[PDB]
Amino acid sequence: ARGPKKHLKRLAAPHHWLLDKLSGCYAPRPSAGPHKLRESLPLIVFLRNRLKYALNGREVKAILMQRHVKVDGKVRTDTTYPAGFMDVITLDATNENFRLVYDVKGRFAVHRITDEEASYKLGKVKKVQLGKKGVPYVVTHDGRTIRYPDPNIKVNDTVKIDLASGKITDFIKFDAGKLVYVTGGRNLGRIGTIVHKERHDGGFDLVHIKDSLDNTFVTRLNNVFVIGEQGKPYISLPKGKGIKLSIAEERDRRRAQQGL
Amino acid sequence: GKGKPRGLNSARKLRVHRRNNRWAENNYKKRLLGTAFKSSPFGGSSHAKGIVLEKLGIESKQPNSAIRKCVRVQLIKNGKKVTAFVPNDGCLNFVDENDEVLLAGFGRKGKAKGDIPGVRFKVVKVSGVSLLALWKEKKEKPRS
Amino acid sequence: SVGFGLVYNSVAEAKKFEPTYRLVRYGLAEKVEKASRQQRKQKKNRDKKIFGTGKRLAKKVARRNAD
Amino acid sequence: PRAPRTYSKTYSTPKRPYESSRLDAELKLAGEFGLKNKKEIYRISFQLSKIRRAARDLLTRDEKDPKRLFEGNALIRRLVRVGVLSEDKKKLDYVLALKVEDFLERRLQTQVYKLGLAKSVHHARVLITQRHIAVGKQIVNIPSFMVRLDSEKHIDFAPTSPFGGARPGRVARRNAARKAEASGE
Amino acid sequence: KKDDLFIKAIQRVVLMMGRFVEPIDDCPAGNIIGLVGIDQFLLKTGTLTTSETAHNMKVMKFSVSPVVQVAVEVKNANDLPKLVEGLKRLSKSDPCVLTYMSESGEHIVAGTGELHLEICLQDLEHDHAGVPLKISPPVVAYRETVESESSQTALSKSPNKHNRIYLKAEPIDEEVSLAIENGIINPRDDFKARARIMADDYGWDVTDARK
Amino acid sequence: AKVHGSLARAGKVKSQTPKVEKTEKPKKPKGRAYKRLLYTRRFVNVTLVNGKRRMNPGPS
RNA sequence: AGGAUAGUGGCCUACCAUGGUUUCAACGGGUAACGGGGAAUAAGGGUUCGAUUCCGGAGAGGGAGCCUGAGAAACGGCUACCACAUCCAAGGAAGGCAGCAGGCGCGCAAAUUACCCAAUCCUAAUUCAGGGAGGUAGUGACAAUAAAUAACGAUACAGGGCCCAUUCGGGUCUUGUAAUUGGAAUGAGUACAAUGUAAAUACCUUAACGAGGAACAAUUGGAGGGCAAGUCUGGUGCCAGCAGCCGCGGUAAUUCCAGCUCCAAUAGCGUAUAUUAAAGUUGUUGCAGUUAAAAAGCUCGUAGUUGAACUUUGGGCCCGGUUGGCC
Ligand SMILES: CO[C@H]1[C@@H](O)[C@H](O)[C@H](OC[C@@]23C[C@@H]4[C@H](C)CC[C@H]4[C@@]4(C=O)C[C@@H]2C[C@@H](C(C)C)[C@@]34C(=O)O)O[C@@H]1C
Repeated sequence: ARGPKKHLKRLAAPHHWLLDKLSGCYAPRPSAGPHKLRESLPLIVFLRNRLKYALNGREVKAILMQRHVKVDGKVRTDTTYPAGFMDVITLDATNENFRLVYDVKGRFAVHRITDEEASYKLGKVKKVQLGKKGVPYVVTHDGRTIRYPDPNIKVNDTVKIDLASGKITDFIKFDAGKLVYVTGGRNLGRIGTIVHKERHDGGFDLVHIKDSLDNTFVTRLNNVFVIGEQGKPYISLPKGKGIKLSIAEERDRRRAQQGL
Repeated sequence: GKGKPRGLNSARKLRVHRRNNRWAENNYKKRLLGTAFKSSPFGGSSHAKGIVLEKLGIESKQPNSAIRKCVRVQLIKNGKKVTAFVPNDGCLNFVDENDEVLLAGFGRKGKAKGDIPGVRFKVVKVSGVSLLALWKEKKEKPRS
Repeated sequence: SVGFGLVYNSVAEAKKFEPTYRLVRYGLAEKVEKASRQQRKQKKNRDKKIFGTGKRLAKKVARRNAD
Repeated sequence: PRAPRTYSKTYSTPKRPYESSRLDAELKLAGEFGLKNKKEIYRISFQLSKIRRAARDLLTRDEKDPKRLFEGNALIRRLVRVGVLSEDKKKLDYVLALKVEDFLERRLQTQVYKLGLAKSVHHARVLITQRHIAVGKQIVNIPSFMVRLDSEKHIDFAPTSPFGGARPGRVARRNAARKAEASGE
Repeated sequence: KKDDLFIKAIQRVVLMMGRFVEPIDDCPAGNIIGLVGIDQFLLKTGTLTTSETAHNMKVMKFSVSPVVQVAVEVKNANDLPKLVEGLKRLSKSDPCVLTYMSESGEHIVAGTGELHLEICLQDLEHDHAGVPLKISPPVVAYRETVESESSQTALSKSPNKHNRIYLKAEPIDEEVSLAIENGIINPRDDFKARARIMADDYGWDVTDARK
Repeated sequence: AKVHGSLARAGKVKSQTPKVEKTEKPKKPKGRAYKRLLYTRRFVNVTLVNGKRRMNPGPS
């Protein structure tokens, strides 16, 4: 309709944000950026809903403009900056380091982290090519153009970024038996280990995964994301560690907490 | 048997056969031909205003014997010269010619009810005031 | 009665990061001289017509009102 | 515009509106619990239809149904917290045996008279609504509130009430005080 | 009583400055003002109050009575609604054009003179009902009467040629005719109560009053 | 049939009916209280029990 | 093959050939058609509706053209024609509420020319400005939730209590009671006050006031059947009227008009239109065709629908997921 939309009114936002129907008519539209707005969590919803650090939009806005929040080492005063998957947050006060990762329930876990390993990030090779003058380059899923990758790299591999300089520290090839994080479908947010792989040529490859408690499943290939090897993920995992337990034990997990 | 194709791929015949036999309805034929919208005093409405032009003493049908005190109301929205029944005792003294009255259906989607020949409407209001209220003398019909 | 609470460290900063309606609520600030939303809309509309200061036409119309 | 606010009616109506066998039967209940109308005894029966519909299409399922005990025990927990089903007999057959007097008894104004202070349900709920009943420390003012079996230790006169103390009421004020002018010349 | 007492609110207050208009929130007493949104129930004249004690202000004597009569009708049958609603619309404007029906059923509008009728009718061709109307002179209703006491007793044959009824027609006194219309003698008043009160009031026998 | 029915007869019975006045009677407990008295009049003071409770038993 | 486009392409142009779709419904017509998510109904199967809270499309009176721009064939941009209409000094000029309020109309049918950016978001050079987007309030019996209209004292005793139910002159410690009699209890409302709130009006709270007929007074429909409730009193006399259908009304009307009483749902209840169920009266589930409507006069027959049987069965062994009274 005559151009790109600027208003993303409520009931059209991604459901995993968990916006309140009565709290308003519209929803914060994630501006352009590293992450597509479907899988992105804007700063306003993060800092007002996932943390309650701010009363409302003006207080979130007041925080960003004093440059007190920075994401990935950059201040990003935008209230609706498209923060998405595996996005690190730094706070000068509170000595607080956040990171945006899915929990088992397909929504962004409020997973805190520590300064030492907060300093780095992880991305997944969306494509590998070579630009002008034949300089090879890969693109991480957050649109981090990484020039001069190691030739061992391939597509759909996962690379770790210093985040102080746009440099690859270490990379992981798409090898079987390597822990993968799912970011799409009913398996969204499920951390698990590759069982094997099936090509199914023509598009939309199929991948087989077995959860830590031996909960098998299968998903696409464009929704997977390697995190490392079984027992050594290259980041800390949220409470529940992507186990997708049944629907019964949360009765146990919830009653035991308060109701004993 | 049963005279209908039970074959697994006979869906096309079943739907075509059912779609032709649905025309034998009365309601479905009316809805699909839009006879309310096309040929009906009310353009698919429930109520319609109009002007009382004269009064009709409508002799009832057998076995009854009575004068039904209907009014020849022409509908403002399409000009149709229809006859409207006037319920309740009196209520033909309450209304006169060149009033404005609100008509309603007569309870039977056409097909005049009771012993009233050819009158498929009943007057509800008059001069913008309910004829029911007038009968109970709660309000007074303005001279306007 | 159940509500919400917020305590600021300093009065000087209290006027800074506080919503302005609580400022006049607690008497810290005065409700500024402002007309109703409709009237302050009208004045910008009539100000939208004149292309700049509009004083030149103001002195212009006086001389054409002379004779 | 506005995101729609969900709303759904909580009562059904009999298909046959005028049945001698039915009308008088629920009239006994409305005359056993003083229902202001029979929209109450529908709203319970419609809820009872909605509750027992799930059992109706889940007794079809086996006893190893995750969904069966997923909500069966929890609903009984509501029923035993409220009391409409006692702490024993924790099988959903009993729920299909439950009659609305359960809910009708577990109405407040039903329980309040059972613990007196009212001498009648005629007084029980006017005391409820004349600001003279406290379920806990709070004045719950609706007869069909479905007590969760916990304010039986908290139910009493409203502490703000004259009957709960600290007030004399309007009439006792208007006559005891007016005696002073009325004491003579 | 509870008659003609509309309880509404002034939709908007406008102060008349020539043809111009402008809303006003508050207009104090003793001022010329214009009000909107209340005429649709108002009958072209009335009194506004905010307490119940008040009776109504006196009706205006109209200075000139609505003397002239003209019977208006419609060129086409389908065009009856357009003016009959707007013909009341006219009576709302001028404080003397009375709008009523005749006895044969034609609308009558009463102007205050030969000049007034034409002005209050140009609108009914352009303003209140654009579809043209036809100007007709009023038809005045007549009554037939007899005072000769028909000699030949009237008599007729029922269409079956079997039954027979004899009749005679005599005049009725105007006072008797008047008191019928004025409501002295009514169908509502019972045969026994009606017969006696008039048996002496106007010279008749006992029997005819009972009959 | 005959079509010239007479308009001059309308409202006859309503017009000539013997006028009566609504009796002044005690105001009735209404609502839940009305249901109590209705429950009561159906199960406490059942005046006519002859065979079946006549809810409107004629005076005889 | 070229041109055009951001690119593909009969998208256009030239040349070439006769192709394309169709009884599996093309094409043409109708639509009281914007599509979908959905809504109502709903045993299941379904039916009807879906302008309308979200997504998508189209439009900005009707066509048409175009500038700027990343993004428009834009219309709170422009140009022209057509319709309408506005101001006028008559020469000209200026328009597009299917934005929010409101107004002349149409109709059975639908609210304020209110307040505010406080909140949700959006735009901007952008903390601040703006936003009839939105929100607040007003009107609102659309619809939905909960529940005021009222209790305590005994009124001839017209009830198993009792001295074994006796004399019902004894508290017959409980139920009914003649507009008779007194004591608590308040809300509905009014209102200081906080407050909610951008600001208030309300809720929730509360001073103080506020009930005897508690005149602070519940209605809407019915009482022949369907269908709950009269053969009760008065009037009417095939009239008036009632009656969704049957029917009532002719001087004793359980049906009309009333009054009393009684029903029903109850702050809601009727009526009208449309539709769903009922309707197994549209039928796949699931109708009927001798006579009730319906088997073509009969045969052939293409598309359709349907279409006989037969093709590695069985038997052993092994691994490894179970209930019970040998945990
Ligand atoms: C208040 O309005 C009143 C008075 O002005 C007055 O009674 C006026 O009298 C006019 C006539 C009145 C006659 C009686 C009402 C019955 C017959 C009527 C008339 C018809 O012939 C006689 C006079 C003159 C007529 C003419 C007008 C056709 C009347 C009429 O109103 O039609 O009528 C209007 C309606």
